[PDB]
Amino acid sequence: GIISLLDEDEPQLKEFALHKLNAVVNDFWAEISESVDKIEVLYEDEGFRSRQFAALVASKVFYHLGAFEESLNYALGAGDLFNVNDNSEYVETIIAKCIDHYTKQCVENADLPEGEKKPIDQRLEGIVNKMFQRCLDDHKYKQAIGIALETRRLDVFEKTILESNDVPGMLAYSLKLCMSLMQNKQFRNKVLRVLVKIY
Amino acid sequence: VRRAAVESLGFILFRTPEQCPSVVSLLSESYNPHVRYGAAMALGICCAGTGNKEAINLLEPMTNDPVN
Amino acid sequence: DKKFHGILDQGEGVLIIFDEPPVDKTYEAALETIQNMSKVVDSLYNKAKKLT
Amino acid sequence: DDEFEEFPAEDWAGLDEDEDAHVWEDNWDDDNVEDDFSNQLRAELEKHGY
Amino acid sequence: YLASLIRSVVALHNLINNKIANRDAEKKEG
Amino acid sequence: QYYLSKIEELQLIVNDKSQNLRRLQAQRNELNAKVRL
Amino acid sequence: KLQQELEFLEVQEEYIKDEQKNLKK
Amino acid sequence: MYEQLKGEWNRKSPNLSKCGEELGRLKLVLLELNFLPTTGTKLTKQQLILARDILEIGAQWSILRKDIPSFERYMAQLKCYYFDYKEQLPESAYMHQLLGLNLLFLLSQNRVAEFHTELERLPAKDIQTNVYIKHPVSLEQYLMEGSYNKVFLAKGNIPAESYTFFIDILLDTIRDEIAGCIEKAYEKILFTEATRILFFNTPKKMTDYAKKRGWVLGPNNYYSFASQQQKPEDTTIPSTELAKQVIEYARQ
Amino acid sequence: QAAELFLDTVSTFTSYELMDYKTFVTYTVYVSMIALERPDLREKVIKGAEILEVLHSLPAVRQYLFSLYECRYSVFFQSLAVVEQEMKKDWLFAPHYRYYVREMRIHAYSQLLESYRSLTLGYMAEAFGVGVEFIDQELSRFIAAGRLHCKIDKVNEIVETNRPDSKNWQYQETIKKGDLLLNRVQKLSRVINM
Amino acid sequence: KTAAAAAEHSQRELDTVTLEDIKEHVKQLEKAVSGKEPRFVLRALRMLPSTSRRLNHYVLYKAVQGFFTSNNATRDFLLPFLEEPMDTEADLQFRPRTGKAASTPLLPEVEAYLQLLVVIFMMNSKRYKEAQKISDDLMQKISTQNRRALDLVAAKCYYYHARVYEFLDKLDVVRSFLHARLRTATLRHDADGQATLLNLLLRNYLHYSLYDQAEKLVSKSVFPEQANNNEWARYLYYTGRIKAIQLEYSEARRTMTNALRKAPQHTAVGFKQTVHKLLIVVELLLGEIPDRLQFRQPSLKRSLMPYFLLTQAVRTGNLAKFNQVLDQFGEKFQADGTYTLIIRLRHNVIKTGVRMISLSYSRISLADIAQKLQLDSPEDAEFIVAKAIRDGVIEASINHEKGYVQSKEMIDIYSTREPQLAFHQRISFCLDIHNMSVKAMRFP
Repeated sequence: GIISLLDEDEPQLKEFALHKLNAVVNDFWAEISESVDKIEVLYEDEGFRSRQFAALVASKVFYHLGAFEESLNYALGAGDLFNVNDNSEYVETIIAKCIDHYTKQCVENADLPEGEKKPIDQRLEGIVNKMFQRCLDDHKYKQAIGIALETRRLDVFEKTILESNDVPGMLAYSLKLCMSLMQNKQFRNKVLRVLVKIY
Repeated sequence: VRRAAVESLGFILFRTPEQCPSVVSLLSESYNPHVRYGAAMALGICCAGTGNKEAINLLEPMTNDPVN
Repeated sequence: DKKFHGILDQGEGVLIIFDEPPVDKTYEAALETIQNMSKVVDSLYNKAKKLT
Repeated sequence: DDEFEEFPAEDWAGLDEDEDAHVWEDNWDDDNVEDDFSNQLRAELEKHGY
Repeated sequence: YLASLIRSVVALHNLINNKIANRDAEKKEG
Repeated sequence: QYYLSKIEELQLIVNDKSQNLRRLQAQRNELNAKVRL
Repeated sequence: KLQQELEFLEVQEEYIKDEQKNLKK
Repeated sequence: MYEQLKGEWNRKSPNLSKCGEELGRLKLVLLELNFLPTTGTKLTKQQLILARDILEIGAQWSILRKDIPSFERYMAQLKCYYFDYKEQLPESAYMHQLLGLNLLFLLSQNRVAEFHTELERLPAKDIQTNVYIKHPVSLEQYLMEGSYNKVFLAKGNIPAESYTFFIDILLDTIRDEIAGCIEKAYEKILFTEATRILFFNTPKKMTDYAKKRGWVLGPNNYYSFASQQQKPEDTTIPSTELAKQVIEYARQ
Repeated sequence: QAAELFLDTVSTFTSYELMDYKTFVTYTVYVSMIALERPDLREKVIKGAEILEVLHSLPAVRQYLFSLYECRYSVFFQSLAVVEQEMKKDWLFAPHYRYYVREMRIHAYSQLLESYRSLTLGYMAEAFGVGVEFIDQELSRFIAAGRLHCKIDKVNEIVETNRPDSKNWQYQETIKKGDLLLNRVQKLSRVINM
Repeated sequence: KTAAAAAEHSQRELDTVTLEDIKEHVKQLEKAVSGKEPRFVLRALRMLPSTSRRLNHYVLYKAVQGFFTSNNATRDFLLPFLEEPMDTEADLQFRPRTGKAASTPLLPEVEAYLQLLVVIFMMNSKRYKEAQKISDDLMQKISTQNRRALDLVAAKCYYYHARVYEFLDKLDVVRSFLHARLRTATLRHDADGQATLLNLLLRNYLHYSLYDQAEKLVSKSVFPEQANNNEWARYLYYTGRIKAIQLEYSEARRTMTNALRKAPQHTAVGFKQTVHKLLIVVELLLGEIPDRLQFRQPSLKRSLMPYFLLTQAVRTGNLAKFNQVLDQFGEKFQADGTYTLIIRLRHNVIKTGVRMISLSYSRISLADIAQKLQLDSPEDAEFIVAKAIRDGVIEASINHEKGYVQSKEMIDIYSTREPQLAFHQRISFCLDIHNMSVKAMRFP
């Protein structure tokens, strides 16, 4: 097993063993699914200069395992390597899960905004901002506003109408969404305040 | 409470006139004639000027129910 | 001929006489029910309707 | 409808005879080989002397 | 053996009858 | 629209389960009406 | 549009499934 | 790059200073490009050759030094490097013997799935020839069928690569197994019974047996303790499973 | 089934079809002997007046039939070997190794060791022929076959039977049938959902 | 010439009948697209292999040129790849799409079907490169189009794709495709596609004997219960085989009997042969006496006659006879992959005989058991009974005086309750049946 090459106390050997994991991820699953202990050892060995990409291949290990949320958390702790590539199906899965998490956290911290909020992670917020920002800048505003409303940010509709207003009927589209679809006033207040302030 | 609760549902559910007949498939046929009356009145209320085409079809059997 | 209730233990040179409880006919009746309620039905029905 | 020939379908190449061609139900003991019982009892009688 | 199994068998009979009816309906509707 | 598809599949599951759920209630109500008759 | 439409429809249908199931007992 | 391939490892390498040379070998030659592709590049084929040579050298060093972590690491590296079977390269020689030693010690670790799956990788390598690799197979076969002392005498020789320490580690596994088999439902265990017939004629093994497990020595005899009881049954887990059934068909 | 529909002593012809009425009776006796051991067989076949008459006609046939009925194994085994030899000379020899003598002695040994607990091998051998080793090997072979619910204490040469109580044996039968019908319902669960 | 002309006209008429079968398939997809119903799709896929055994290059080109009234990449691919015969006197009125039908773009479902039908036809013709190209085009098109109903098709499409690649020996290379489509199916909740891909992967690991990786993947991959019956049977059989290799014996017998029962009784002749051999070998190793009624299998007489002799040898305890018969007819055992297990049974025959004789006897002498099973050694007999008791297969114990073994006892608290405890899943079966009914009582 290649796990020994990571088990050696040689950082260069560890790095050599862990380069091509992100390339054999597609083909080899069982050997990587069983090696969770080794990648945990590498993650704990934070004195080695490949902690970030070790967390990345840990997220790959949890991709094998099926724990997309745990892989999201590991690539989160990695930080900047969460967004290595912006176009893949596993990327879409993890960003959808993270958007759901951000939506839930924003809803609860807006329903109880008087302090004591669940800590909005800097890493999670950064990747979230990057993702819906690129989804706004892809220049498809028939779906940019939809993915924004799914993201559930208080300022996101204001951002969408302040940026390039492609299909300027999007104003009326979001108007009818807030008039008919969004009606639960408790978390609707963000969309409602943006809507009143613009219209 | 049974007749009241089966009649005063169309006030809330007229936002879903398509779901007016779906939530009464047991109420309009229930062994309680007051429950059936409530279901009928509930569809009638929730569909004010709507050609639902389904509420009418489900209410047609109740137009000749043995209970007055 | 079941006219007696015992077992001849020749090694000990005796016969152990036992009082047999006959109220346990529920056991045999239940077995008969199992047999004539399952065999006559499952095989016939689900071999006639092999395709479903 | 397919016969699933993908699994190795080694049909039995004898095509010579059915050993139990009738409805006889065999048992694991029924197919042991011996000189039946009559000869064995005769040998028993002989070794006992009669 | 004779209540749980009997309930399971009668439920199985009902289900397989319903499945036969549904399959025949789906095949012969058109 | 893919999470929309997943929610639609969940709604389909709920509808399929509710079909016989409503039918059983209606037929048991019919049985109770029959015994009252 | 269809996103929240299906969300609300699923909420109502999942609710009514349980409510009508409550009558089985 | 390609330095002292077996310069001091063929005749005798008993010093600990060779660990540093091996580490430098790993840094320089073992990390040249890779071991994965092996498409062409006969240079990388020779790189695989030197990798498997240094792996067997490390295996011998580890089995002679009795370091479980290093030995297991070398075993896993050997397995991962051999995962690339290239038939055109000269097989055997290092293959059958090392695989036999590795599988034998893995059975001492109590793993049979890997043993049998490697046996299936090896259709005729294990049965037709290569006593080198069927020696562990024969040992396991006897130790599963009918033999303890016969297994010991069979273990007395290793044809694979000598290195008669896998037999001692299997002897440790079988002292554990025998201790379990006599902690089993046996009726009584005399002191001479434990000492003479099986193995371990009055060694420190005897004190280990007398002090570690139960069955306190009576008069020259160990006896079974309280393990079978009438158990007047409170019968509470039947009630719990009955309640589980009750709730199961109390709904839907 | 053969017995249940074959005890009927209403022949289409006085001596025809099965070569005779005597041959008909011999078939009846063989079939009944395969059939059961000794319940109210006295009131089923022994009470048969025509049966007693035809056993008077055939003394050796009457001999082994009465030997089985009386449970006298000393003559029973010799007569049973004679019966097997006779069945050899008969085209109806289908149970060549199953139900000539082995099944009949399975019934006989069940009858014998039942109402017994520990009958010594050496004495059951002379009460059942000769050759203590022959009876020991026969008992071992039949226990391996499955019947003869008992075990053998070889170090003391004893036959310790294990007859379940009515409850115990019937319990065992119910769990066997539960196994068979769980197999059946699992097959039916395969039938559904496909 | 009359007989040859009549035969050619009859075979052309059957070719037209097969073309009408394909036209019926096209109408079935038109109805399936109209009604959003994949069950009638499943019916079409079920009925295709029944007529698959007799097709003709000319009638396939007829169907291609008829259905592709509008120019399309499928027709452009089939034009060079499909090699129709020379000029034929029989022609049909090819005008299925006119006006709006020709204007509308081709259906992705029927495109996947034409691709899969071309690959099955190429394999029927015993062609490899064109089949692999058509299958690659199929997987490419299915990946590009993201409709829900397509992945249900994609299950069997990927199945037969990897079956073709197995003949191509690309069964190693197709693993990347299998895993990529596994990730797509994980994204799209395609349980049937997942089942197909794991079945193909397991057959790959079987053909390379990659059993350690196979078990490491099976122990972590959750398999859908509601999958297709055939895919379930194949997966369960492969799991049973790998457990048998892993010595998982009770689980192996459970899985193999379950797979035999799940397989269709009228079909799967090779699967049936394999499961008979598996049950024979594994249950003989267990000492679980093989089912005698299985010997009445009309398709397994010659294969089970040496298996019958193996059963007899297992019961008896002899060695030389079955070693001779293995040397005679053991090559098929090697082909089936049980010959290592065959020798394992050859040397565990004594274990099985010891279990049976221990069940037979109460207090049997160690000398007697050694004589019975050809040990000829009191110490070896003692070791064997020790090994049996430590394995826990039997209750025979050791008393170093003479070899005492305990007997049984009357029924205790749990001895009447273990059947109900192990059998009260009857209501669990009832509840899953009722839930399936609830799912399958659609009124319209």
